[PDB]
Amino acid sequence: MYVKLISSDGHEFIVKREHALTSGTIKAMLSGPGQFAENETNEVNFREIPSHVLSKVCMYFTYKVRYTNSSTEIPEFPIAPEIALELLMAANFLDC
Amino acid sequence: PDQRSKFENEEFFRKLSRECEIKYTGFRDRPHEERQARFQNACRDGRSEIAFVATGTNLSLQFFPASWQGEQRQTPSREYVDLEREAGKVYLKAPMILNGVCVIWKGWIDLQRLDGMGCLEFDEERAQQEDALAQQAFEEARRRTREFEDRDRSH
Amino acid sequence: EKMWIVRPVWRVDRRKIEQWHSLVKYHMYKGKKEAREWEYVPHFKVPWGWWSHSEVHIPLGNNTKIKVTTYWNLTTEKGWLGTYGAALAYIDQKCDPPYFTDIDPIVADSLIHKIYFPCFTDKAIRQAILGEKVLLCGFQRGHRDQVGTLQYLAIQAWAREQVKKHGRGSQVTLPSRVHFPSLAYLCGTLA
Amino acid sequence: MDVFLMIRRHKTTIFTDAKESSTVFELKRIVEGILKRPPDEQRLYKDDQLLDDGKTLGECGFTSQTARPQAPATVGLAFRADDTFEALCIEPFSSPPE
Repeated sequence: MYVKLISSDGHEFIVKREHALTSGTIKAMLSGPGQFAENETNEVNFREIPSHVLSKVCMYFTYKVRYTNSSTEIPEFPIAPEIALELLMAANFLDC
Repeated sequence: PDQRSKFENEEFFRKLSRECEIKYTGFRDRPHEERQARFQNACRDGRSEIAFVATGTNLSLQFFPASWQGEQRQTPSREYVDLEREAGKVYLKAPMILNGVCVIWKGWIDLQRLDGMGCLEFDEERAQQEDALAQQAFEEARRRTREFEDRDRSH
Repeated sequence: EKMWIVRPVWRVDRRKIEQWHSLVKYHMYKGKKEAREWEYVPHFKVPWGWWSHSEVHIPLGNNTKIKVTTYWNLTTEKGWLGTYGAALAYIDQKCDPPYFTDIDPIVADSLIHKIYFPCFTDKAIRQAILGEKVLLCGFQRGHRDQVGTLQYLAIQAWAREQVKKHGRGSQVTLPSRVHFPSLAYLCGTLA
Repeated sequence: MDVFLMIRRHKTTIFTDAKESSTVFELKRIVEGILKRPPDEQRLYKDDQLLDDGKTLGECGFTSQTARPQAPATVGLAFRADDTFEALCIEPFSSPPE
């Protein structure tokens, strides 16, 4: 199953549902007892996250899913300085 | 035990592969005929050490005479190094706990070339034998995060 | 009739052990005493071992410690001198026979950084966003066993720019020129 | 091996993966399951070149080293309008002022 993530400027990012569960914020929107139709929600609009940041975030999902149990060389995650601060805002707003 | 799953992946303990080629490093500058005698006498001599290096790394399985060296929880055995089984070869056995994963290492060295091979094996008995199930408390501390837990101080 | 004991041992240059011991002794006694709770055992007074050079005991949480054993006078490689080596252990003493496990260095560094060297604080993210000061986690070697949260990677990539740039600003204060003891450095033929 | 791709069309972006020696036509099948259009109605593009349905992903230039989770490779998508193709168009991301 795939879920859909809309950025602040309207860009649509479709990632695997299992990967999007990395974010703590996204997890509470997509999983739970089902009282609020979380297990039937497959689309999330982020007014808070621009597209160039949300694109980095979605890579981070697929990056954390592969190199999580492999004790092989964990590859460096490129974070350009211009995006550096802005990406921490999205990561704090999402993770945990 | 969840340790069996952590064995399935490749190179769970760094620099060590599930199968690997080993050499007898030692007296690298001396002639080969002298090395074959140095390694053969070392396995037989009563207070001699033999070590084998995994090729491409600086990681080594060090075999010690029990009467001259000890360790916290390592238990001496007489059959970990066996020569007189097969003429021209020497087999090796090494039980140890690597990253909370109980393993058994088995390998051999050719007496004329001083080269060999070996691979790891799972020891599900030692996992049951290890008490208090602190190996699952160990794995907890390995997955913990400290990056934002300390409380700031402004003075 | 000859019995053997086997333990995983990294083969390291003697120059590396001198560098590690000098760093451990500095941070327990003369520095800001970051490793003040560490314990150094000289070649004597160690439980008897021909090849035993020294032990370093780094206590952890819940009556647990890491033991770093250095070995000397190992099988010669070239010339006539004995080789040196290091072995890494995690020791849990709460159970009936102590729990003992050999660990690769990147794990040991990650376990040590849980408790000892300075990291990003509780308010680290808030202060960074608004322009306030913040400790920089001087021990980047610690965040290397497990793949870190995106909050860490973003703020650590952000620190590399505050250390790379003198004001042309200077929001956060620089790291110290005296490294911290790293087992990955001690056991690594890095270069 | 594993290749990590960004199938991009207009403002739509699909983060997915496939084997390095896998056909292009099967990739259109992954697109059909997500965006609900038969493969006969879609062109897949790598860089500035139309892709053959039979060619493997590795042959087209998607090696495990170029397409990685931290920096995926971009794959164009066209979604032919009914009775006629349309030009390839990939709207860019937002730029960060810094």
